[PDB]
Amino acid sequence: MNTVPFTSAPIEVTIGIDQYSFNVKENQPFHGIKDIPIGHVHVIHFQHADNSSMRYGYWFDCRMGNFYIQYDPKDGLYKMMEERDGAKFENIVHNFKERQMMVSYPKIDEDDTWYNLTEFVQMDKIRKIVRKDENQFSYVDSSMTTVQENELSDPAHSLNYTVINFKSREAIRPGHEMEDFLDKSYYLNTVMLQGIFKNSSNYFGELQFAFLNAMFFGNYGSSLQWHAMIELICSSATVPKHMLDKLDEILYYQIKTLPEQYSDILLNERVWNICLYSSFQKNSLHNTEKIMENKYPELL
Amino acid sequence: GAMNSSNYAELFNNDIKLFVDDTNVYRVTVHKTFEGNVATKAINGCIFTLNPKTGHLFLKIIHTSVWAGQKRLSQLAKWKTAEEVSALVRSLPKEEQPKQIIVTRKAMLDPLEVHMLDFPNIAIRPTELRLPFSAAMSIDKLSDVVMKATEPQMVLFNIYDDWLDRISSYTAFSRLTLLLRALKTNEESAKMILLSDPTITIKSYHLWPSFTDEQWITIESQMRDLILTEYGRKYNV
Repeated sequence: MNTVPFTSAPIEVTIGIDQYSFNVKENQPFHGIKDIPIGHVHVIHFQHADNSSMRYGYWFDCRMGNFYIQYDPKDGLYKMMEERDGAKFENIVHNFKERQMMVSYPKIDEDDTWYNLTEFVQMDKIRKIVRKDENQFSYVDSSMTTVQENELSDPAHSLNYTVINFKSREAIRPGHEMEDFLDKSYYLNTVMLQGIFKNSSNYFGELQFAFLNAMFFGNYGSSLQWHAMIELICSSATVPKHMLDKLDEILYYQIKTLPEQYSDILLNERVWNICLYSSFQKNSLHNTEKIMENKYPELL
Repeated sequence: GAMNSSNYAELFNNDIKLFVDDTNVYRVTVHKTFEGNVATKAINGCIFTLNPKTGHLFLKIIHTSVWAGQKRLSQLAKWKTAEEVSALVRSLPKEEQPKQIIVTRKAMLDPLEVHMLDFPNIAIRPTELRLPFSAAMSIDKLSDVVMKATEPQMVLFNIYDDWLDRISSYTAFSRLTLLLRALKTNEESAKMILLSDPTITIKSYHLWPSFTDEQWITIESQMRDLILTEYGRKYNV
């Protein structure tokens, strides 16, 4: 179990950690989150009471170092930082626990929700999408754009998602024009799986990261990346059976965790109807189909 | 973006562009079998690729052989049209290649776009106009050459004949679509109109009779009247 202390809470903010979140009052003595499971990635995130725009937060992994949160007044936001002085850090953590000013990562032992949400997510892949290699954790917010978005401006703040385009030379072998746009197996299996991702788990991890960024920051380009990666699979006639049964689980838990009021901006009607009812894979997403109908019948 | 009555006069500026019409690509007859089930027989069809500014037509004949052993033919028709339009674009010198291709039918966009990946700077556009180029097979010489073909073949025509010698593109195109709109709504009548007077002939290298300027006015008036008469009949107005 790892801890992420907070130097202070100067401003009123709703803090999130993974799928949990708490209201913290202006200069409430709050000094961090404890009992955080080692072994997956996590994300701590923030929404100021004054600016309900720009949610923002930090992806991280306690195995990679000791991290804490300190409010910066020049920049006006909560910043993640690494303490390199091991002893100095355990010293602060132990004191604040004794003073009991920290909240406990509140995991019901039955709940695999975060693990399901994050099964394939690895920090090392995240830092290739949020290039900022002087930190071991990765910053993201509502307004950050993706690389594909930037082609169609500032590249330090780019989400460097893998670029998928159904109408590109990459996806379409000359001479198999009609074949490959109706059946994307080539693009998925050779170009993307074997070529760029190497294995299905990196693919899934990016898929799942993109979904969480959309969910937690309403990052619109992330929502786009998430749908394209679902779309590519559903639009492939030939997919490894294990990937299909893993995708069905992945989407079940993404659909299950979504806040109910946000189904309208976060779910692309066309892709979903294509995946569940039109595509090759209409029949291979049985749990995802059941949860969608019984929870969001309208969108279909 | 889309092509409509706002941006109608872009058709006649000096930007090379082509219309593509796919309606006559896959043509069938429908007939009963001996067992009484329905079955279709295909006939020769054609891609209708037309430079509205100049009248150059690139009539790409589609031979029924193309379909041999193929399923989902109506879908394949769009992919072939796009395949053949691309090859036509490649066969043309760069300075003759179009800057825009306008498809008469929205279903043609993705196939054409996909087949034109190699030409990113050529824009593929839908249109909201209701153009009558499906009536291209009511033009006798055009339907003949389509019907008589034994193998895939391209035939080049000027669909304005020699009109540009005396009128502008805009007007040429308005005549062309007026005539085809009449051919579409009541073919028999429109053809009666055009051929009634046996002393006005069709030059061997032309498609329409050699009407004088005066006669073209009478014809256009009669084609107009035809078209309003058939609309009244269609809707009882």
